[PDB]
Order: sequence, then C-alpha cells, then structure tokens
Amino acid sequence: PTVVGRIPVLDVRPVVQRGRRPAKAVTGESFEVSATVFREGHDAVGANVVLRDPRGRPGPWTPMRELAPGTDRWGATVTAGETGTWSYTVEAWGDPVTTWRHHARIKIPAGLDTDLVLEEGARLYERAAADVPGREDRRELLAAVDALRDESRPAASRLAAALTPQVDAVLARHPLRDLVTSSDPLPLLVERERALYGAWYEFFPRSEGTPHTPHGTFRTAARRLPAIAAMGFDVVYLPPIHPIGTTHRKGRNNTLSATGDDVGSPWAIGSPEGGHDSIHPALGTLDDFDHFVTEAGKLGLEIALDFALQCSPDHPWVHKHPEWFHHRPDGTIAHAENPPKKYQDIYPIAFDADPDGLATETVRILRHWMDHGVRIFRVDNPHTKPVAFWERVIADINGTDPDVIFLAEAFTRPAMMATLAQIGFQQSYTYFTWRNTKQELTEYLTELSGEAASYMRPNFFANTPDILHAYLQHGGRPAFEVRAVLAATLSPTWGIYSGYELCENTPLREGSEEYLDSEKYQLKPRDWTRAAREGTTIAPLVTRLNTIRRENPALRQLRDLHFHPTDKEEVIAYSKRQGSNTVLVVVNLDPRHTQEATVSLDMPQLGLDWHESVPVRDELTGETYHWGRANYVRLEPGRTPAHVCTVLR
Amino acid sequence: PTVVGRIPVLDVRPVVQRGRRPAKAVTGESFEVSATVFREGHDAVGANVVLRDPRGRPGPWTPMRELAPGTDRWGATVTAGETGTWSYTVEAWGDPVTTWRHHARIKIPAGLDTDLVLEEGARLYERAAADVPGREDRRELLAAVDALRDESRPAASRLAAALTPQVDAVLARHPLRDLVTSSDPLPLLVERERALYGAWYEFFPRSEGTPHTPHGTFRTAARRLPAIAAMGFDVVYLPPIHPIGTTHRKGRNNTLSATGDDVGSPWAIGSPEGGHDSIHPALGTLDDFDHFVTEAGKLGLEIALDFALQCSPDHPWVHKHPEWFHHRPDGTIAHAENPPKKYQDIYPIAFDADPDGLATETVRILRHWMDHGVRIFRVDNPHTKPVAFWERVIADINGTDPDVIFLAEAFTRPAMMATLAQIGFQQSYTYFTWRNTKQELTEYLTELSGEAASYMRPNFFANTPDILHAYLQHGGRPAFEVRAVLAATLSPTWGIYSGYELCENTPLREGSEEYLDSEKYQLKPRDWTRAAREGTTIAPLVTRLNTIRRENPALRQLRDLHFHPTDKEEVIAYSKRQGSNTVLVVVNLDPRHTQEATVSLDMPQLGLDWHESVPVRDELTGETYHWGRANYVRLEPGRTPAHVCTVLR
Ligand SMILES: OCC1=C[C@H](NC2CCCCC2)[C@H](O)[C@@H](O)[C@@H]1O[C@H]1O[C@H](CO)[C@@H](O)[C@H](O)[C@H]1O
Ligand SMILES: OCC1=C[C@H](NC2CCCCC2)[C@H](O)[C@@H](O)[C@@H]1O[C@H]1O[C@H](CO)[C@@H](O)[C@H](O)[C@H]1O
Repeated sequence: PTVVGRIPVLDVRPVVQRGRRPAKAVTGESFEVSATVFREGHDAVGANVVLRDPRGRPGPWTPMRELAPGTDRWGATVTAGETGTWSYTVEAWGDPVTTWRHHARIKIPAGLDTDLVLEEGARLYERAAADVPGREDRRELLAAVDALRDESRPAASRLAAALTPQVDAVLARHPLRDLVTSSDPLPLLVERERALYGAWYEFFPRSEGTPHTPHGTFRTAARRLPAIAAMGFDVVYLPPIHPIGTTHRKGRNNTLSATGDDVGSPWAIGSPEGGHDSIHPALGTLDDFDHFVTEAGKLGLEIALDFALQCSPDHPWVHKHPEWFHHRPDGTIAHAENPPKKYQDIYPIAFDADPDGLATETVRILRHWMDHGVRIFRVDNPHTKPVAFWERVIADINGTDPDVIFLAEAFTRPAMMATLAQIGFQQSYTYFTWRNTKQELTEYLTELSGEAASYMRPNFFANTPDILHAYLQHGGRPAFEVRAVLAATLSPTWGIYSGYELCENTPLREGSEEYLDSEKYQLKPRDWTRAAREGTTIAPLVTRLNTIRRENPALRQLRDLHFHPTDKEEVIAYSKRQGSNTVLVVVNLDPRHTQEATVSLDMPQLGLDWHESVPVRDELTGETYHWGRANYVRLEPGRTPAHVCTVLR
Repeated sequence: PTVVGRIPVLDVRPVVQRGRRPAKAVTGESFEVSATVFREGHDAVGANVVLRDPRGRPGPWTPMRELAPGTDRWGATVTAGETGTWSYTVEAWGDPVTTWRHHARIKIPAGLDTDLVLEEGARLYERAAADVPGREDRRELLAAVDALRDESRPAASRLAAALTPQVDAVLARHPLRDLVTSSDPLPLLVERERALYGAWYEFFPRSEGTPHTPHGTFRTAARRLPAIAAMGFDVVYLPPIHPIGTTHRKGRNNTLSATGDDVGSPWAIGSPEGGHDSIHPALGTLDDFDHFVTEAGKLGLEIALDFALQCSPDHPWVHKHPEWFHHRPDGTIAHAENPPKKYQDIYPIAFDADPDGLATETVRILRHWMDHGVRIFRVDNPHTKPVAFWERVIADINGTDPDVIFLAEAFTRPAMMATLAQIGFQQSYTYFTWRNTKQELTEYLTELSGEAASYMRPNFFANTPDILHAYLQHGGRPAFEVRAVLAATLSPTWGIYSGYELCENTPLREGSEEYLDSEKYQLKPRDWTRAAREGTTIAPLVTRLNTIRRENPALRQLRDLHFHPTDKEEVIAYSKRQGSNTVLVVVNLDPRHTQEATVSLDMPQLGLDWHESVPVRDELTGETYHWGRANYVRLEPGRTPAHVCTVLR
C-alpha cells in the first residue's frame, strides 16, 4: 500500500496546516491549484485540477501546465461558485499523444522505423477516438488514423495528417489519459463575496450629535449614513455601542482620571445599565439601533459591530461571573495591557476556569446582534484571547450562520496573525500602515497575495483610531491621497476611520502614532458641510476610487497582482487582472516632491507582446494615454498622486 | 473539537510529505526537532520534545528554546538510539514560574506590590510542590515557600529564597507546566550507522585477472581487497556480476558492434547462462562469490551489489516474460535510451502489464543475494522505473530485513531525486561532481545538510565510470586531491571509482565526461604495485583521509556543518562538529595556482568567544597551529591542497 501513486502527484497546494483546515475562497474568485507532477522515464505527463462543489459535482476540465521549465511544478486556475465546503484533487497521467507526436517529429524525417511509428500513431489515435463522444469529433480522429495508415502516401504526408489543428481540436477537448493518478481531496471553504471584497468606513455615532444634545444617538448618527454611502462604502464599522464603565474611566487624551462629562472609551464595556447585549443609553434604545440598521441597509450599507471580549469593572459580569477573571491574592484584577500601552479602565477575560461559560455567552451575545441584522463583526484584539477559543466560536456561529464575517484586529507577531486567519477569521488587519516605501509595499503585498491568500484576506485600513502613521503626519493631504490610492487598489478590502477624509493628522506627541484629542476619549464633532463646501476633504477622491473598484473586477480580487519596475525609488507601479479587465496603477510615494520616472512595463504580464501600444484610461482624470513597454510619467503631489488606468478593448 | 490546542503547537518539523512518510536518522545521529509555539497574551511559554523509541519508552526531558527572538519558532536537539521506527511529539505549556520570576525581578526592587508579588510566588512554588512526589524535594520548594511568605525577613531576602540555584535544580527537574498541549505524533525511522557513514570503493572484478587469464575471477579479484581495506574503505561496490548478453554487445570505447572477445558492458545483464540470480561464468561460481564475500568481510569490508532492473536481448525474461517489456507493433523491443545517450545493448523493463510479477521476482532476486551476505544494493538508474515500484520493493525487503541499505543512482531533476529518497532509498547519489566552485559547493551543501537531511543521505562519489568531470580533466592530480578532501569531509559517506587514486583523467573527447577506454567496455588492467613505488597514486592521502574520518566523529555526521568566510573566491572553509569534536577544513579549489587568504572564523559557530585562541592540528601534515578569529593561510597545489584540522581542548 504505497504513499506515491502510479504517476507521482505530490504537495498539492494550496494547503492549510497539512490539510486539516480549509483553504479559503469566495464566490467568483480565481486562484491557482498546483502540484509537483512527474514520472519515471522520459515520456510526457499531463495534469488537471478537479474542483468539487459541496454536493460532489465536478467542475470543467481544467488542465495544468508546467509553471517554469525543469521544475515539474504544475498549475491551473480554478474558480469557486456557490458558497460552501468544496474539495479539490489534482489528477496526473501519462500523455501518450504528446509523447508520440514528439518522437514522430524526429524519427519520421530521419527515416527511422517510419512503418512502426506510424502504426503506433494509428493504433493510439484510434484509442483516443474510443472516448471522444461526438460523432464529428470521432470521425475526425478516425480519419487521421486512416491517413496514418495510408501506405500510398509518403510517410511525411501520413504523419502530417495526425497533426492538423482539427486533430488538436478534438484532442484538446477529449484528451487520451494514461495511468490516471489522483491526489487526496483537499478542503476549500467558499464564502460570500463580502469576505474578500468591500470598502469599510469606521465612525463613532456619539460624535454625530446636535448643538443642543452633543452626544450623538443612533437617530442622529443614522443621518451620517448617506454621506458614507455616497462615498461608495459597503460596510460601516461601529466601535462598541454598549454602556461604558465609570470606574477608572479615562478622560480626554488618555488621561487616567475622567471629569464630570468626559465620555470614556467605548471599549470600557459594561456598567449597571447592561453589558455587551445592551445599548449605551446615550445612543438610544434597541429600536434606535434597528432604525439605524434599517437606514443603513436601505442605503446599501452593512453594519459591522465591534466585539471586545473584555469588561470595565462595572460590567455585570464582574460579580455575576467572577470566574471569568483572574484575581490576584488580594482579589484585585490587573487592568489589561497590550504593552507598552495600559488599559486601566478594563479587565481582561480569563479563560481557563469556565471556558464553556465564555463560549456559550459569546455566541449568545453574537446571536443577539445577529438577530438584529449584524452579519459582520470586527473582533477587537483577538490575540489576547486563546486561539482555540476563536476557532470554537467561529465554528459555532458559522455552522448555523455561514455568512457571518469575522475580522481579526491582530497587530502582533506573524505567527498569531496567520494562525488566527487559519482557524476561522474571514479577514485580517495587516501591517499595511507600517509599509510605506516601494520596497516595504512590494514585499508585503508579494506575501499577502502569495501563499498567505489561501488562508488570509487582508483589510487595508489606512488609519484606525490608534494608528496615525508618521507618513500621514508629515505628508499632509498628499499623503492621505496616496495611501487611499494604495489601499483601495492593492487590496479588495480597504477602509478609513472618519476624519481621514479631512486629513486629520495631528499626533498626540511627536514619535507617537496616537491622535491628538483622540475620538476615543471625547466626542469629535466635525463640520462635514464646511469641509465639503471648501474642498478640504478628499471625499471626492475616496468616492471615485470606490467607483473604480465597482466598475473593475480586477480590483475586486487579491491574488492576481504583479509589480512593474520603475527607475525611481519613489514611484511604484503594478497591475491586477480579472478576465478581460486589466487595471494598471502608478503611484508617487513622495508626498512632498514631484517625481518623474520611466515605468518599464512587463508587457507579457498584461497579456501583450513586448512592442504593443496600450490604450489606457486614467480613471481618476478620465484622460486617455497610449503606452508601451516604456512610459514617461510625471506625478505632481497635490495635483495627481497616481494614475489608475484600465486598459481599453 | 478544535484543531489548535490550548497552547498552540504548529508545523512541527522535520516532516516528510505531510507526515505520510518517516523522517530519517541513524543510530547515534543528532538532529533538531522544531515547532512554532506561542500563546495569547504576554506570559511565557515553554516547550519540550518527547521522543519515543519503538516500544514507546519516552526519552529524556528535552526542553526547547525560541530559535530567534520574535519568531515563535522553537527547537531542541534529539538523538536516536536503537534501530527501529520511532515517533516524536512537541509539548508546549504555559511557563508560570518563568513569568513570575520575571515580574519579581522588576517589581520587588522598585518596591511595587512586594507583598502581593511574593505571595503570588509562594502559592505557585506551592503548586510546583504538589507535583514533586519526593519527601525531600517537596520541603525544598516549601522552604522557598516559607521564606517567600516570611513576614519578618527583608523583601530582597524572601525573593532570594525562590531563586537559589538549589531551587532552580528541583524545578528544572520538575517544572511547573500549565495547560500542557501536545502535537500529534510524527514518525522517525532509525537505521544502522552505515546508512549515513561509510567510505565506498567501486571496482570491476574482471579487471583483476592474471597475465595468463586476463578476465579476472572472484578468486583473483579477492586478492585486491587487502589494498582496498587498507585504504580505509568500508563498502566495496561491484558492477553487475551476472552473465552479459551477446546480442548488440558494445565493443571497446562504447562502439556499437563488439569483436570476438570484447567483454561487453556488465549492465547488459542476461544470457542463456542465466540472469540476475546467476554469476558470470568468467567470474567463477556462486561459491567463488561466497569466498569473495567472506574474504571481504575478514578485512572489514561490506559488499554492495549493483541492481539493474533491465535485460540484454538474450536474457531469459525476453521470452519467459514478454509482458515485462514494451513492444512495438512488430513485436520488437526498442532499445533503452537515456537521451542523448543510447544503450543499444539493453531493453528497458516495462511495468504496467505484470507489476506484481516484477515485484515478486525483484524481491526474490534481492533476497537471493541477501542470503549470500549482500546487505547493500546500489540501484542502477532507479528513475526509469516507477517511484511506487521502489517504494513497495524497499518496504517489502526492509519489512523482513530492516538493515538492507539501498543507494539510488538518480542523476536527474530534483523532484525525482527527492521523492526516491522519501519513498525509502537509504542513500542517494548527488550533484557533487557538478559543484566545483566555492559558491556551488556552499550552496549545495547548505541544501544537503539543511532540510534535505530529514529524508536524503548523500553518497559523495567523486567519480564514477560515467562521470570524469572536466575539473579533474584539466586540474590533473591536484584536482584529484582537492575533490577527495572535499568529498571525504563534506559528507559522512563518500566514494571513489577505482582508477581515481591513479588520477585517471583522460576523457573520451573534449567536452565529454566519459572515460577514454572505459572499463565499462574493456578489461582495464592496472599495475597497482608499480604505481605505489612510482608515487603516481594518491592512495596515501585517501588512506590518511579515511583515518581522519574514523578518529573524528564530526566527520561521521552530516547536519552540523558551517561555512566560514575567506577573502579569496578559490579558498573555501568550513567546520563540522559532533560533541567535543570539531574538525575545521580549509581547501584551495584552484588546482593550478598557489592561493593565500585570510580565513575569518565565525567564532561562535565553533563555540568560542571572538578573542579566544584556537589550538588546531593539521591532520594531513601533523603540524600544529594557534588560530584565532582571523587566520592567514597559504595552500600550494601539489604540496598542500588543504588544511584538515582538529581542534585540541
Ligand atoms: O480594547 C483595547 C483596544 C485594543 C486595540 N489594539 C491596538 C494595539 C496595537 C496598535 C493598534 C491597535 C486598540 O488599542 C483599541 O481598539 C482599544 O483601545 C482603546 O480602549 C481601551 C479600553 O477603554 C483604552 O484603555 C485605550 O487607551 C484605547 O485606545
Ligand atoms: O545502466 C544504464 C546506465 C546508466 C548509468 N547513469 C549515468 C548517465 C547519466 C550521467 C552519469 C550516470 C551509467 O551510465 C551506467 O551504470 C549505465 O550505462 C552502461 O550500460 C549500458 C547497458 O550495457 C551501455 O549501453 C552503456 O554504454 C554503459 O555505459
């Protein structure tokens, strides 16, 4: 009982944890299945990929090619359809027609064994014809058999008849396959399209108040949705919406002690008004939330709720479930840290005393918000909770509600970010904000779209309430434009935190990535109408970007991405493709200085010969340009951060 | 039911084919088991490797360490004992005592929480005490427990009682391990030492004849073994010893037609005088072979036989089992090709008509030679036979006779060479002869001793009857010296084909790696006594080298090898280590010109601080040197090809 089959087929990728967790995909996504495929001796091998939908049904005949000569690595692109658990195998086989055609091309003109090789071809095309099921496809192949056998013709003419394109036609359709060897099935999990594609917008409802009641409510915040929808966003992510604690409530600018009307951080979940299943009374009731969810849905927006599995000391859990916390010998509970940060206002959950209780409560809490229209959750700080916990929770929820998308806010070491993705988290936050040079971007994106894409889906938020990167601080408005062009086109999921559009870039101090006067500890009213009137918002650019994404399916995917070399360190170029769609992007990473460069396009990667002109259209400017293997660009920051171009039919 | 455990243990290496084939080792070989290990939050993890011999017995406590900061990859070295099928797991755990000690060294001198931190520690040394079952070890920790709780002692003095190395012992002996998580078992296959370590000598028995009878016999050839054993070799590899066919027998110098007395290629196995189970009658009988095998053993030599699963057209199989061959439509059998080489004198075995029959006969043939003392098989050209055939045959033979070593002569693409190693082949031929620059050699060895060492064991033949590399052609005798030093110290198994020691370097043509007047097609008599008197043999160095290997266990293993930088392309340097043994080698790859260089030793890789003296002894000259972090060397071709140095304590 051998491990290797008749024709070796080994290391079928994609693979997640040696095959005991599923590789990932979404409806309509293309990705490449691959395998090492070879045989003993010198004869030709073929390989093909077999996709199975969740019922057993196989996909189209999908043949593979050797991906680089002499490597015996083969690949083919396959595409997932209906959501569910799929499977895929690679089949390998002896390819006798390629083997024979190769030998007949040398032996027949050399006059070697011409009578034997031609009868070999007759017998073998006859065999190819026994499986071809079309009467026309059959009779075509069998004519070549007779032409091979016609001794009244020169051998060169008899052989020629087995290589006419009408024979390659019938043969490409129904190939003759010897010694068919299958790999073991590998699991694929196909999820709804939002798992991979979508633009996210984060805002605090409490900041969208009125002059007479400054603390916003769901009813006042619902009026901010039209602006957000108009910018072309699909998901609206809310920070925790529940009662905020008062004990050790932080004051403005992350000061330890609050004051009389300091609002405190929404992540300090819990107070005697309720816990994670309740609404913060200054936002309104559970019906105010439904109104919000409904108004969001009407505009085409999906609500994503923040799940922070933690408590403020006033959460009812603190006394209702003391065993969900770790108490020091004096009975106090150390406040949470994500060092060097201190979270004095909240308690970390301990998991080893009553793991069943936390599991049951977590899914109850989540099913509660599920019942009210929440189908997406931004999981706060998952890497401080056990990995097997999220695995079990995501399984419970998805076993009944497979459409529920979880996003992992895991800024941490590469191991944990990867593991959390592989155990269930549909999307992941990334290091995107700390990749700002051409080389950092190229490296990270080469990886995220490389092998990582079989278990991770990146959500490129260009800012969060906790990350005001120095690139944006020092670059001003042209920095905010470049980073949005970058996030919206390098990932099929990107996002911004409210105030990005207004280019809010004042840090708490220098060397800090915190915001001065951070929204986390204060209401942050913003004059959206003034900013729009005065043109001091890049909301126009954010909108056209999500427009480009919605008209260009190349931008709705991640794995098909290629960087093109340019002769300036500050100028990056790259293209993505989906079928006939080819988007092509050139960004000036200098926020401060005009750059000009030669972008030397890798023409075959766009599907073109080395010398062809390319009709492109700069979807930001609407202008049209004619490019070739080398192209002069000039990008003036403030005027034009980048060209975002579709190739024209 | 989750995939990930409480404390994650992930991607445990070494692994072969996702765990469906065993990793390899030999009795007494050291190698590193490694794993990705981490946890949620900021407390410490520990991990250990649990190696199990074939009855289950677990090995010594083997704790692991993070291999680089922030990588979450952990490793520990394990050592194999008895032959058999072993298994190994990694356990990971929360390390609460390491976390507390970390907090106690910071908080206690600052005077922060001293009464709580000290009580946290007492309660926890109390917990380590419930697992120590000895009456004495318990009170040891409990005295630290009582001193930690001692209200009337200085805080610095209470902490000290939990940190005495007298307590570090009883804890390293019985560690407090929380939430112990295991990986699933991985299989390890431990083979006898000769599979990894040993020197080979290949020669043709028929070339050791008498003046009156030029075709040697086993009885005359047995007389050549004293020279071979004395040269320090362990294995004697004989080309096929069976009847040679006459149909299409090749003549001298690989000419297509023989003459009246051309002996033919020994690989043209088979005639009506017998096939693979029979002895070539010009060699003597099966009793002469017994005599030869027995006389070889007396000298400390093991016989390795060539197994070539193929036939001359006069083999009895050609008519007894036509189905083991591939027939053209007229019933003839195309002669074997390995393009561009043509082997007109032999037919390849075809495997798809009667695979059980070929298997049964194959293991029948091998058990015959096993019955006559042959426990090693050099499998000729395995990559022209199906991979699964070798898997099933090697499993079968080793299933009854686990000591039988197979060596695969597969010079081909890397995929095939890897798979044959992974399916059973104890040793592999390598690309060694085509790696002659410092960068080629370093690249290849970094690969062979890196991850490849978990499934392949290299046999560094510096020449074969089929590979006289141009390096040896153009370099002459100093080239032959350099490659022997290189082969004998870079691999624990190396070999030479007889005539190497006489520096036979005359090729078929320019641009060929074939031998002129190949022993493959003609008796090649050699005046061994004359060459030694005339000093035209490098047998002294071969002998010196094999002695150095036998006194220095660093040269009897493969994986511990490290390259040291030198400032001349032509001077390579490296060291190997096995326990206290450190061999350090500096070779001049220039065969024609004296090279001088500064060898800049990587002192930690030798186990020293950058300022230490290193007493070495040049095992080739007997000279003694005091070396350091940087060393000037001068190597003259002809006089000194290399330093091969042992370190002294
Ligand atoms: O829940 C903690 C939490 C985790 C998130 N993780 C960071 C760490 C890596 C860099 C970027 C994200 C973010 O801090 C943010 O979502 C959140 O913190 C906020 O809430 C706390 C509770 O009130 C306050 O104590 C704290 O000051 C305030 O910032
Ligand atoms: O057995 C096949 C074969 C393969 C081995 N593989 C080589 C080829 C690639 C580069 C170096 C290793 C070696 O050639 C050698 O063992 C063998 O060849 C010999 O056997 C044939 C049958 O008698 C003769 O026709 C031929 O003249 C003679 O040389």
